[PDB]
Amino acid sequence: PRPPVEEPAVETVSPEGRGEKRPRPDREETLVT
Amino acid sequence: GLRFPSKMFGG
Amino acid sequence: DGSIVSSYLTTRMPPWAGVRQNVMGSSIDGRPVLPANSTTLTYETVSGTPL
Amino acid sequence: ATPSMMPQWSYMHISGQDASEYLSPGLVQFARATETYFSLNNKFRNPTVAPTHDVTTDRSQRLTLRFIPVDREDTAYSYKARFTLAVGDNRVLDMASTYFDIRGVLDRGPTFKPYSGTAYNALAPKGAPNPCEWDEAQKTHVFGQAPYSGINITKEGIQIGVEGQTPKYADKTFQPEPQIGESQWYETEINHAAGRVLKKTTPMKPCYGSYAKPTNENGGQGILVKQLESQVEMQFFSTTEATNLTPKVVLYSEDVDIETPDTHISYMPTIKEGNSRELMGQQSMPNRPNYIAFRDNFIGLMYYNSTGNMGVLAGQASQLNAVVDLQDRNTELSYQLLLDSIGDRTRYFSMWNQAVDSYDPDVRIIENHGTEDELPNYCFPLGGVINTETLTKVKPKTNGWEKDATEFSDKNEIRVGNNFAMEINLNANLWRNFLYSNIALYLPDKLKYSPSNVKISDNPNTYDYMNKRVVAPGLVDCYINLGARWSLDYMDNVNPFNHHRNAGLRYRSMLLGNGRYVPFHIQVPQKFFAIKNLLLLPGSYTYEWNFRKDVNMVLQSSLGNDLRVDGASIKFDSICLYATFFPMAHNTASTLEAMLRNDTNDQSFNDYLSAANMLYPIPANATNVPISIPSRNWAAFRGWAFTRLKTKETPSLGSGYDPYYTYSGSIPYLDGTFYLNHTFKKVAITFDSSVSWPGNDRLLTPNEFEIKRSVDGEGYNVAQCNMTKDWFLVQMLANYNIGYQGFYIPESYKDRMYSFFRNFQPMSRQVVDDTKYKDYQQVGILHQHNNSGFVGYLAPTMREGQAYPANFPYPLIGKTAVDSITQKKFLCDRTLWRIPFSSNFMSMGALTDLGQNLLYANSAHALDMTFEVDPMDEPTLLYVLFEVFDVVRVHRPHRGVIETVYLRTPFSAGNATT
Repeated sequence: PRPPVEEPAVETVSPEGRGEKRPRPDREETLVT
Repeated sequence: GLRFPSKMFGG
Repeated sequence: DGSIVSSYLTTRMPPWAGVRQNVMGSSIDGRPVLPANSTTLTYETVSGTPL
Repeated sequence: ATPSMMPQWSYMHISGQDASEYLSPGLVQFARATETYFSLNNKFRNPTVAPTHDVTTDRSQRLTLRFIPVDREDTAYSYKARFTLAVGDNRVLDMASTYFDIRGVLDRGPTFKPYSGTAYNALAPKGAPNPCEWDEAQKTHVFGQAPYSGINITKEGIQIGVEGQTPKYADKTFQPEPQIGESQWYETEINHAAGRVLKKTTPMKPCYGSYAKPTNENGGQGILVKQLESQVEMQFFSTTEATNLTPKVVLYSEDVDIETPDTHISYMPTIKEGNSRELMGQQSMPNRPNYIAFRDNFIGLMYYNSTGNMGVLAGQASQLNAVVDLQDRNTELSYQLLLDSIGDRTRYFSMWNQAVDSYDPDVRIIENHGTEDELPNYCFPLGGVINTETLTKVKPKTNGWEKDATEFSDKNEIRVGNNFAMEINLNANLWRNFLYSNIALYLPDKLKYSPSNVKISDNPNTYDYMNKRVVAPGLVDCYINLGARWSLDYMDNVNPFNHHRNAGLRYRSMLLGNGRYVPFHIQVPQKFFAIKNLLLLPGSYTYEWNFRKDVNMVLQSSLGNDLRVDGASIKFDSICLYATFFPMAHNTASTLEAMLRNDTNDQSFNDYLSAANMLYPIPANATNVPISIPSRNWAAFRGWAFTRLKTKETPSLGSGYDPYYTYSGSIPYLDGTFYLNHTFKKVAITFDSSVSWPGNDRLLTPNEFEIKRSVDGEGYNVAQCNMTKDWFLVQMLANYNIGYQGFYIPESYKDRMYSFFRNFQPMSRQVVDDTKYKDYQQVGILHQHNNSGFVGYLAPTMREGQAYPANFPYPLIGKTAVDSITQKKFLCDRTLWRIPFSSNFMSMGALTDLGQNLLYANSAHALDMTFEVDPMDEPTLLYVLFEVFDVVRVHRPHRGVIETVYLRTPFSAGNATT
């Protein structure tokens, strides 16, 4: 519903959940948003 | 990373 | 047969309908209900008269 | 086995630390560095542990509750059910888990047909008659068939076999069976045939679509008459030149209760009643498929936005209603657009009847590729050949030839040359069946004409009218716009969702069943946004609601016929309110109760549409539409969104029953199936009677929003269509923030179903030019003879005519291509023309910068919007969304107290006058 966000107030977009090249499938490791 | 919980059937 | 009935371990009776016996039942107004072994009790069937 | 299982749950990592915590700190530091090229992530077990205490209670408590109506009421036009929504102590209820379990019996009427084609003798030809008898000037003629082959014929009937030595004759009630005949292909001699023939009192119908009910256990149909015995007479026939006499054919005459329950006659040859020879030429056509079902997400059951039928949620102590509904709110469309944004709208959820109205994209926009018919497709006789001749074996002499009649017979059926065959174009016939069933039958009624010698209904909103209006197949035939991806100009202003390929209504009709008489069992969600996601704190609340019984509102047909005339009826047996409680612990749910009763923890909601809804009427063939908002504080104004509707298709809500609303199709006002977006030319927005908006020389034509053009001299169109460059910039910036840094395909999560770019379909074709082409002749549909002798003229009936070179259409390709002109248009369904009230037409927040501007916040401005639309020969509406902040804040200070404050800006529903 909302992209991930850091809070340094200011409101900063967090880079977590983004797609990457991985040697192992990314769903069994992380949540991909 | 290493904090991601392990895949199990139904939990 | 010659064997003893019942030589197996008897599990007690479940307290809901369709398990106790397999006799043809009856509806609340007297309509015939088929037994629980019947294929027609694998779905539900509903009756309704229109307006 | 161990009383404390923790030392070996922590050893095997069933309950313990994450791999960042139990591993050595060098290995965790190693695995983070090499994570993109050598994954050590799945090599280590990470436990997840559910919380034990203070989450779930240990007391006897139900998940789902059942709420009997305290006070139910059955009006002839509506239904009302009043409940007690008693939330006990230390319990919380999200009102999303609440729904009404409605039981009852739905009658779909005689005009419901859930399938194309027919049920009975579909493989029969449409002109093929039943074995029938009639009278001519009186002698009784017989046209029948005798497929059975018995042993012997006496006066007791045909001998089907023996029982020892006694001849066991046919039981005349069901034997000989009309399904049993010869099994071999070669026409051997039958000396003692028999069949079944309908009597002259039985009305003559074509075989295609004929049904009679079986009147015995063995399936032999025939009218039983009381004396209760079947009158089946036997009719013995012999050779014409034979008249001792031995009968050859026995036809068992009978009266059946014949009927055509799902077809109609496409060609009546004679206006006279009674059986005749000319009624063997009557040809049967299947009725149009009509899918009658509840609407998507149960639109039309519940009285939303009718304040005369407004529902109640109030505590039993106060009984002061916390639901303040409005007539210029659209709670149905606010729920249709909400489900698009937060979910996959293409999927089907049968419990809320969530099956979105979706036309077929081949039917709306005809993408006519022609047919792949390079090879001829032949049919062949049963044994491969039928016209073999008789020959005689001949052996040579020792030039010379002589008869060889010792080993070979003198009669040998040998074919000389190629076998007999007949050619059918299959891919053209599959494509011509496609375009007629889906497009030509759905043409406007001004194109169709009345059938000859067929009694048709006078009410045009009746299915008996819509079924029997015969349409020429040459209007939409297999050559329409060949190689042009072009929706028809006739079919643009026709609702694409009133169609039998509407896969939602196709799903919602079969979800109830296939029969006319449907006892239903439905779960209807709650859509009113203040009580749609509300978490009720403990207390005793009454919860009263009004349900519709209007079959033009609660039901949706795929033709839009009047279901009050067409016999559809709904009856509500009982309604139960269900409510699933979370089994929260009684100290956790007492803390959550106590936190949510503070005046700072008030649950505040927003309608997803968040708009004021004003339907401005447009007269028939009226091009200019002036509206006027008189004077208002325009603070917190978000924008506009508009779409032309039809007054026939849009009911006037607020009225509990509209007796002049003779339509039961897709209502675009309620479900979001907007389809008249392409009929807008320009919009002129002028604030305060002097200042044109946006002003500022913003657009290439700065005084107005040119949506499309006919005259394009200066070259301002996008997308190879006639939509302008100013308007395509606005519509890509309103929906996607795209247009100042290049136009590109937006991402799939912003491009939802009811959005602009998902549905914007630009089109172009070439037609003939009557001004440049020298040999142009205007040939109407009466005189267009393509497929001349292989196609029925102006009818779906049997073929007539001769093979002959066509005259229609003119060739647009080849060396003899005519002088052709390009017609451009676009179709953009399902969407609203958003014009955001923002200084750069972009969405930088829900509260825009001009809504916060001190010009519009500290002053009152008039609004004079001037719409210019395409003319339509039908009274149409204009549905402008004045986008507001339709916000509720809900306070529950004590047990059973439910206080709400509603406020929307600018278009508030309360001022000092009230």
